[PDB]
Amino acid sequence: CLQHRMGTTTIKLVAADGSPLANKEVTVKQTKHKFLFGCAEFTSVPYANNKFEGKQKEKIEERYEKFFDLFNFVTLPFYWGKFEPVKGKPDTESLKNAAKWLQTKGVELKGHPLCWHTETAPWLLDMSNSEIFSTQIKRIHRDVTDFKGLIDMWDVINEVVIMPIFDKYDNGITRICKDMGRIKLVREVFKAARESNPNATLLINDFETSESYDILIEGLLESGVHIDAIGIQSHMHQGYWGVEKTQEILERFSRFKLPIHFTENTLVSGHLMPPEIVDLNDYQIPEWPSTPEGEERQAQEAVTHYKTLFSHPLVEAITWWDFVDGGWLKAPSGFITQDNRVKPIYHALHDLIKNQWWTKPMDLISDENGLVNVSGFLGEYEVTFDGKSKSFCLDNNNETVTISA
Amino acid sequence: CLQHRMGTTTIKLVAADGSPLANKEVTVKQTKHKFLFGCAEFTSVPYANNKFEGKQKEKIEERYEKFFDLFNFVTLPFYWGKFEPVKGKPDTESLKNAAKWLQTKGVELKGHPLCWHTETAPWLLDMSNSEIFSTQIKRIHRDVTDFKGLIDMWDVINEVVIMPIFDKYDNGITRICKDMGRIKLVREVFKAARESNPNATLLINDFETSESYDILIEGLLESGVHIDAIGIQSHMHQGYWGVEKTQEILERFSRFKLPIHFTENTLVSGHLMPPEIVDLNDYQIPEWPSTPEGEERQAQEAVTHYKTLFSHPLVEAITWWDFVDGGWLKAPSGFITQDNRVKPIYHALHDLIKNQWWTKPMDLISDENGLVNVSGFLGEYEVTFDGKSKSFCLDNNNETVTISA
Repeated sequence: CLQHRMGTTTIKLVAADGSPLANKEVTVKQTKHKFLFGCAEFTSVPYANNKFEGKQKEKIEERYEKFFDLFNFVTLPFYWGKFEPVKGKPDTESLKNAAKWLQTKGVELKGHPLCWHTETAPWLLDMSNSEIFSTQIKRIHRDVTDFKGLIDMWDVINEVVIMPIFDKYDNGITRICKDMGRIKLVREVFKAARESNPNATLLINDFETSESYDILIEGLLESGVHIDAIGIQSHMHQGYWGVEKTQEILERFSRFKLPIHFTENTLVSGHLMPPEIVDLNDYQIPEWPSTPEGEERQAQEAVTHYKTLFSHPLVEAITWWDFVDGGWLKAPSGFITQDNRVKPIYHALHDLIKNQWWTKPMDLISDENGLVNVSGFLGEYEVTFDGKSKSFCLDNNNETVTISA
Repeated sequence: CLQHRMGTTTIKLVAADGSPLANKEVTVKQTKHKFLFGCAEFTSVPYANNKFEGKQKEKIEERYEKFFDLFNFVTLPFYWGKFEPVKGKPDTESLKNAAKWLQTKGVELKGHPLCWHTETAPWLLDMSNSEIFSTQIKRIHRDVTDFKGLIDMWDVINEVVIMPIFDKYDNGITRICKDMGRIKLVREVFKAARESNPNATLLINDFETSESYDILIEGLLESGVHIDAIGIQSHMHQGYWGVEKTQEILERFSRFKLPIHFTENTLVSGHLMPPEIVDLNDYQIPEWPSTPEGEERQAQEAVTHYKTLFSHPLVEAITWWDFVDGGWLKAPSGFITQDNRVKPIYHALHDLIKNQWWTKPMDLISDENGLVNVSGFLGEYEVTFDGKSKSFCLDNNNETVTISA
């Protein structure tokens, strides 16, 4: 029942002259998941730009050791307000340094978000709608082009269902979305991003899980917009959804036969957030501590959540939002506390991802033609023999990979 | 403030040879509204097919006198389950007789609904989705063609937001809508209806007033579907919306610059329906009496509702659902009781529509060229002189109408 997450490849071992390494004993092991187990990680920016020193840096590096032993995917911040507070002077270099550092850790990268009404550029409010739109399109061209080859996945536009009717504060993006409409805006931002990076994975993202989001997506697809993956947020501060609700959402959004990314996951290990709060940002409390029984609940619920999503074929990524407690809403939504205590949820998900869902080392022998069949979870593998180690991909297409001296 | 509801025309009075009737004293009066003040009227079917006799018929005719003194628009029933309970044997003649009778009363007609998951054809459940769709399209061709020239306005498809996720019972329309999607289905039913009647007014209708309906409409329009009017239901058994909520809905649906029809209006003159009930059809209570204070509330709320809608330029029709108490849900939702007592709401809306919103007789004299300028509410008028009476339209286009012997 996790067959769709697994595969078989044949590798061929040859000498330099093409002759088979026959009856050769080898060891094969998984080194990476193809499935994207991600986490937002915004500390990478100040870290990779040498903003920390001494024991604060050691404490942060301690957390990175745990982080990279679990995740293979990272969401990076591109909020226009933060990325370009001064018009014409983007923070390109800072995030290049962050992406290049993360790239040496061998994690996939996504940038988030290119277009959003929250934390957008404040100076937009001085421009006409015509100019705002023109500038948003140029922002996309610029940033997608500059990070091509380095960040090739994007949340292009975010929370489009509420975007035009957002009333918490005036912003440029609500203005243009109200002016030209959700569908025209989405079409143009996707067009612009594709123009700048033919190989980019382009997401639309939203927290809205009711029929307004699936109707929007149906309208976009029928109007010629090409979406590479549907992003669904999963901030469950007010209580875990449960399996049944999760599966109703998965089935309904699966009708499009597009990859589904669970883009932003939260379960808290303290008291739940009151259920009547609509916009989560309105819940501003001074302190929100983690509790022991809350940590047990968080761990159990997180396992059930990850299992439910991994079990669904069209799901292709699960991204946790806050790795450390006291992030967004100062919530205990992390796997690690601020004083670097590893919470039960880390042990639970580490066991799930790096043990239960991990193919164990295999001792194999090549046949007369130097062929070795490998079965396991889709991802990256190594074959070892003669003290040499060689990487290969284990994917769906049963094409034989040749490996030489 | 109701300028958009009014206009000016010049009429030219000429003898049979084209020579002007100069300095001719005439009387002009309004005979009809252009604005569609409608009411569903399903009794027309048994009435016009001679199903009533004696004093039941007299009692019904008594109500029709009041009905036609108020309304200029009628919604007729085309529920597929009722219209064609036996496959291949539609109830065409019955509704032809009803429409022809109503036509002699000079009221505009709309048929409702051509495609809907509720009270559809039960025998669809024996067919494949392919056949269901094929048959629904043929139903539309047939009925739109047969009633061309007689019924030229249609609720083509109804409650599309819930249609694919409707789970109260299995039906053929939910099946095909889930299969091919809301947008493809709507496109095809509108295409088919337009093919059968180029001059037809084609509505989509829904009770859903949240952003899921306006997002659906935006998707339809962007996918090339041409909608003549947006239908919004307004069944307020659980309490009048209020002006503020009504106006938020009007503004939001006005962005499409299409006519808006308020297709099904209900306010009750007894106790309100409990607010937590989602599906109104579930509220099946043995008795639901009208009260005096409830009738005062009903009248005042109905005036406020009609005023709010009439004041909004893009609104072009308001249709009450039940003219007589004890109709749908046996609710006191009518203007008249079952023992033919005229309720306050009738007197309130009659005064509003046929007095406050009615241009009073004008005594005018034509100039040397036989020209008479007429101002008033858009609609049909008569000019009278020499004991002769002549109809003309008062509309937006500044066109002089000539009137001869």
